[PDB]
Amino acid sequence: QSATTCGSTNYSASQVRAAANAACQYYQNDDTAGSSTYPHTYNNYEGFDFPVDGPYQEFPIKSGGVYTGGSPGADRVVINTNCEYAGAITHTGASGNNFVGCSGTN
Repeated sequence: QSATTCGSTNYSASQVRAAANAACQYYQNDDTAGSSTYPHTYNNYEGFDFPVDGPYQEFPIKSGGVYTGGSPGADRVVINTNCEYAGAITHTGASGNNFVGCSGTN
């Protein structure tokens, strides 16, 4: 969580940290802030994984602040099941449904 640029959509170390500290407070055991599915365990599949442990979960970001639910939501920050930032991925530079890594994430 140190200034991630998701292709074109820039996110301050403040924004990554805000969304993650939020995702953290919500996914642990305090509130069910709207959401159809997010946050929820980023279970199985290849393509992407983070050098940590998990089980990690998704939290889709926005270029304004923490969780709004505007749609689309290509840009998504992903955390660990405590309070640690896993990485930041986005559909920005991807093939529609696919994903790519933001600045720092690889």
